[PDB]
Formats: sequence, C-alpha cells, structure tokens
Amino acid sequence: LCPFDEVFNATRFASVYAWNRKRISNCVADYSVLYNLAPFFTFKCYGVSPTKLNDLCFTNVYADSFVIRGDEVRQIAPGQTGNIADYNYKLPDDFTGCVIAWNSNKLDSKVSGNYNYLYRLFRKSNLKPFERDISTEIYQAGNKPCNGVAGFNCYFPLRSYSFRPTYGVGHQPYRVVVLSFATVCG
Amino acid sequence: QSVLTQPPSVSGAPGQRVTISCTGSSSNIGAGYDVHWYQQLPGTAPKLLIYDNNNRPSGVPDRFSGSKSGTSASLAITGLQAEDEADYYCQSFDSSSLTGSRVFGGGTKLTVL
Amino acid sequence: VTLKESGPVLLKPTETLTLTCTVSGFSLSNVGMGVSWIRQPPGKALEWLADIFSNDEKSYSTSLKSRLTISRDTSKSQVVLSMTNMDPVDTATYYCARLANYDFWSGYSRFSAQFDNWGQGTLVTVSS
Ligand SMILES: *[C@@H]1O[C@H](CO)[C@@H](O)[C@H](O)[C@H]1NC(C)=O
Repeated sequence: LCPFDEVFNATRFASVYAWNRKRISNCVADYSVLYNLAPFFTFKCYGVSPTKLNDLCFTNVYADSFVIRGDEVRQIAPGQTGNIADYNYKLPDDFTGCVIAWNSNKLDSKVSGNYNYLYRLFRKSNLKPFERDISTEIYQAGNKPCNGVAGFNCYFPLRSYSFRPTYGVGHQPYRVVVLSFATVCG
Repeated sequence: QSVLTQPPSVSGAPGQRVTISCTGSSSNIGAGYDVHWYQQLPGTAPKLLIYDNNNRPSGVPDRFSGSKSGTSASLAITGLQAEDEADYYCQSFDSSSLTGSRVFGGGTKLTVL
Repeated sequence: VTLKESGPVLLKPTETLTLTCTVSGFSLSNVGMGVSWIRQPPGKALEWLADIFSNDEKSYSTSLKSRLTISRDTSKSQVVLSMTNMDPVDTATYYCARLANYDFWSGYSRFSAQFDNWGQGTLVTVSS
C-alpha cells in the first residue's frame, strides 16, 4: 500500500520547531479506511473532503509530524495566528490538505517532566508557510547587542515543554500529522 | 455558577439590533476554543443556533450572527421578530482538566418590547 | 438523527439513578461523533454532565466526576448514565445530546464538537 504506519505509528515524533517532512509518492493510499476506522482526536480537512479523498489523485503528498501543546492544536489551521503559527509551523491560508492529531499523554509524558520536545518562543519575524528554523541562537531583546550568551535581555529562543501526566488536557502532548496534497491515488 | 458568564437579560424593540455577550477565562474562550450558541424556546429542548464563530446551521435566518474577540464572544441579532424571545446559551470547551470539560453560559433571556 | 431518553422517574434521596438514551440515525461506532448528557434544573442554566465517544473515551464534569458513570452498547445503540447518592437538589430535566461536528463534510474535531442534535429530555424528581 503506502507507508502510513511509518508516520502515524512512529515510535518517536519530532519537536514542532524541527518538524519532520516525509514525501509520499508511488503508492496507493486508502484515506477512507484511515478516516473511518482510526479513532483520532482530530481529523479536519480544509481544501478537500475526507470522505471522497480516494477519487482524487495528486502528483506528490507530504506528511509533517510534530508534538505540540494540547490547546495549541487550534492554530494548526489556515489563517491562524499565535506562537506556533508565527514562529514554529505556519500553514498557508489556501491549505488544501488535512490535519490529524491525537492525544499522546500515555507516551510523551513523564512524572519528572519530559523536556525532549522544544518550541520556538522568540523570533525576529513570522514564519513563511511550510518553512522551519532548525538553527538556534540567542535572540536580542531591546536594543543592546548580544555577545552570544544568555543574559538580562538575551534569551534562548527554544523553550521546553514539560509534559507530566497531571497537567490536564490543555497542556497534554498532542501528536499532529499534517497531510499536504498522479502517482498517489486511492 | 458557570465558568462562562452572560447578562441575565436583554431587551430591544421590534426590528432593532440586540447583542448578547459571553466572556470566558484564560482557558476555554481565552485559549482559542470555539464558541457555540444555543436557543431554547419555552418548553422545548435547546437548538443549535451558531455552530462556530460566525458560522450558522441551515434553517437559521441570516439575522443571527456571532463573533469572538480575545476572551469574549458575542451574539448579535439584526432585526427582532416575535419568535426571538427565548433563552440563549453560550457554550465552549474548557481544557483546564485531565479529560477536558464543556462549559455553558448562564443563559440570557431576551424580551421583545 | 433521533435521541430518546428513558421515561421520567422518581427517586428517594441517596438513591442511584440509571438513565438510558437510545439513538437512531447514526452508529455509536462512528468516530466523528459521540453522545453526551446535559441536565437543566427547572428555571436554571444548562449543565453538562458526562461524555462518551466511539473508542470508550469518557469525560465527566469536574465537580461530579466521582458520582457520574457513563457507558455505551453499540449492539443496541444505547448510552447509559448512572448517578449515585442523589440529593433533592439534583432534580432537573436530563437531556441526551449528540456531540458531533456540524460541517461534517470538513472532517471532525473533538475540541470543536457541539451538541448539534438534542433529545426531548426527561424529568427526574428526587423527593421523599
Ligand atoms: C497503527 O497501529 C494500530 C494498532 O492498533 C493499527 O490499528 C493501525 O492500522 C496502524 N496504522 C495507522 C496508520 O494507524
């Protein structure tokens, strides 16, 4: 078929600031069975309809996977603004694919706080659609120059999630898969 | 008491605009969650009126509209007919708990003068 | 889509209530929709009580999580709500609603789901 188990059932997910990008091509994909039988927390399609994705064919498909905050799943959508949309993962206003998310508090959570997932807190400007910033360096606040080390107005642009089982659904980790849309057919 | 708060009652003259407000906490509305509005005519079950921020189901006249701004949401009725005399309930999803919650407004009684 | 609750009942204080909601027009195994319970005291505001979804994922009111219990039976399309240690205050009209997304053509999102279909409600009286 098509390697969707390698995306949705991956043992580990990337952080939102360094989201993965898997190119899907030369496969037959049954979107209908995935939508109908897999119980995700969210399955929203914007430019297409989930129930009729099989009759469509695309030259290439991208699958982006990352882990974000519970109430940050709101801004994985066209036209949304916020921390994630501006600085971590911007989605085009004419996005045509689908956004899939599910709660992963049973895996990405630790009693001592899981710091393995980072998100970009500070940036000079908003992200372009489907672009990422892997390189991390000290951000200048105010007007004073920075020497390359954190200080009074010099911050590490990467802030760590601290997922714990008792944070509640607002702060619990959510694994998000974004599918972007004639070698791929249903 | 309810997490989302609404004015106890609003009034307006026939054919005149009326607005019902709904404000939330840092969670629910303040956390970017959508706001839905329900209309409950006397002696009947509530009816979905505005299923998302400024989204409207089929069969609802275009004189009903909604908006969201920050930690607050509003419902506006352009005209005012006789049948617009029910209770209007604000609703949202509240994420300040382990499994989540769904919070209703206090209910606003609209009277047509 | 039609949701129907069990008939009105009368209970003594500290009794345990069991309410059954029978659904039609949709299957409880559908991933895009769930069933929830909402109660309204006479002349008071609505109050959400419990929640159940296609994969046995269940949510309850924070203040009433200890007393509430919900379950489903896909073999007969029924959802059951149980409340223990009932007080005379808990008298109200109990509604069975469907937590599904309108604009279902665009997919589903459990965060933005709304009670798009409601039952007619049942009246539960707790008194001596
Ligand atoms: C992932 O694993 C689950 C295990 O139950 C399986 O049902 C599913 O088909 C697998 N693939 C995807 C894409 O979920």
